[PDB]
Amino acid sequence: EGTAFARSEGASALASVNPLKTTVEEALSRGWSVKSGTGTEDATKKEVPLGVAADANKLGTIALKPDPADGTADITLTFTMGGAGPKNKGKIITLTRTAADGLWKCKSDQDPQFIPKGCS
Repeated sequence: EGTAFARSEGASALASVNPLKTTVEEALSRGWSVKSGTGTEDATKKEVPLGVAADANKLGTIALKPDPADGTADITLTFTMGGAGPKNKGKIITLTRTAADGLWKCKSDQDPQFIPKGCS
């Protein structure tokens, strides 16, 4: 049947993007923007790279939008599960930081029985 396994893939995806929230929050608290890349923060543009490669987790890809993001618009960290097994192939976990409140919400478009703890 494989329900726990499909939830575990969602949890893996979530576990790749969740640590990026702190790096987003810290950058924005300083008035720096956040961008994709795996170098270090660049004071010329005041851009902090997220520090992970798009392909860091072989279940799929990680993407930041907008890129660069300055906190004056909604920010998404997505995990697109292009490398997952049959239940989850093509499914997407999105963390959205809404600019109006500065708070994060998780959503998943997985078939609902496979949505992991800590997303909805």
